[PDB]
Amino acid sequence: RKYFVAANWKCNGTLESIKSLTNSFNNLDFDPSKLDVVVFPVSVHYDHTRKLLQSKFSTGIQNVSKFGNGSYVGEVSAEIAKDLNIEYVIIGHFERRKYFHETDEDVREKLQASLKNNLKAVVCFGESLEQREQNKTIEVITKQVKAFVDLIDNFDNVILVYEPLWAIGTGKTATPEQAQLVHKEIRKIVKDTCGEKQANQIRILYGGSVNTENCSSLIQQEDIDGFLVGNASLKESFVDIIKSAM
Amino acid sequence: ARKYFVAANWKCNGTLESIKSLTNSFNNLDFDPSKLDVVVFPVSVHYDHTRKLLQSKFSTGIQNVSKFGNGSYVGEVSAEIAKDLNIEYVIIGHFERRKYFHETDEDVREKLQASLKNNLKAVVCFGESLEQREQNKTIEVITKQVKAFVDLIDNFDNVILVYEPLWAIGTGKTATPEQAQLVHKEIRKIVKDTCGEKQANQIRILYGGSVNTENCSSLIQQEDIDGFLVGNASLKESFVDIIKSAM
Ligand SMILES: [Ca+2]
Ligand code: NA
Ligand code: NA
Repeated sequence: RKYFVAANWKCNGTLESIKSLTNSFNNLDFDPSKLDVVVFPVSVHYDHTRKLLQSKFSTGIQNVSKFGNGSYVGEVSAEIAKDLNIEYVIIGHFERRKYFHETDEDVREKLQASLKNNLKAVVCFGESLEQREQNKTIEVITKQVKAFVDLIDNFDNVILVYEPLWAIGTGKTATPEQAQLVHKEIRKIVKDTCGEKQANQIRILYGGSVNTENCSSLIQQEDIDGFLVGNASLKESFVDIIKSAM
Repeated sequence: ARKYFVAANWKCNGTLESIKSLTNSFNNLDFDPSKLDVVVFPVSVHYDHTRKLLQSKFSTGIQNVSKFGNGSYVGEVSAEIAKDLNIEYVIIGHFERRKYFHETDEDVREKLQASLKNNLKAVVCFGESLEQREQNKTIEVITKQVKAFVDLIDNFDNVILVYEPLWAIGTGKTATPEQAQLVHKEIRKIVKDTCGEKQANQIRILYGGSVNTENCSSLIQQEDIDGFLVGNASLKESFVDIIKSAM
């Protein structure tokens, strides 16, 4: 299996800052047959960003509709994405769950729509501080993974992300050991549900706070296969995070 | 007189090929954009493709905007980002967002505030249900919806209202132009009562119920109907006939 490092730009960017960033990213010589690197711009920046990135980079969108084509103002169907050859989607990011009411039922339906339309999916989950303090880390992640995991067909084409919500905006910091222990448990869930071969094929990314300070200690953990990176991916120095995985 | 305003709301429809074909048909209509506003609202990921293919006489916008600014809001498009892209218009409050995506009056207010702060023009939708109409509560519903945001309007050319007769959308019922006009007049009165007569007389109020080539003339001729936010009919080449009704 390949390392997978993803830039989640969230709701950030200008036309000119993207020109500069993409140029910086293009200057990194890496081997895309070894390493998957994926950039997730804002929807209205996707075309702009794709045209600026060399083919060694994959691209995707940050969210996708559970509905197909039709009378759904504001939504981008998986069918539309397919017609544009958008390669990846993010599903279940904690911000969609938090601010926009996204449920486990929505995650499932979105994954089903995406795979049906040959989109590859980066699917996010993870537990809160209150949950982790009640020793519910495994309970919660098990429940969240089992909402969708039976849909996975090609285990190269769904990528899991662990988001330690307990260490996001709480004042707590996840250690690499603590991230590793969770990732090993995620892998065990996949092994038990889908198989040994499948569990050894699937990528499980760390999607907590990732930056130039901590990327090395995380990426070298046995069951951490890369990152879904937030604000550090809006920087030229994101190339060093890519390097950590090379 | 108010400048008329004809908008294509493509909702979640389109392919690269369908958009080529449709935009080419639209471009075949000669009109003067200094006298008539004609706006297309493609899916976000189709905006660059559409904007490139449409001549400059057509304005363009997006079908939704975030209430948050730039930052850690996965999946959203901020008004700042739209401004940097020169996106001219946003749709806010479309009943499908209110129905399927839980958008509230507070969200509508906050989106409009963000949009105006970022020099976007806003097409803002509201309207009552079949039960509300049957219970003779149209005016009270619409009053509440408009007053959720109307005081934010900072320029009565740059915010455009849309009356969506939800009682005549997916219910089996068909609104008459007389019924639409009666509501439009009451909407304008709401604006007059809250913002002043001059401002009420400036604002475009569009009809956002079922519009097609056959009913458009009878609607747009009504005194307080200043144009349309068009659904399915805007996915057809014959949308140009709807534009011509406003010419
Ligand atoms: Ca290495
Ligand atoms: Na590793
Ligand atoms: Na009129």
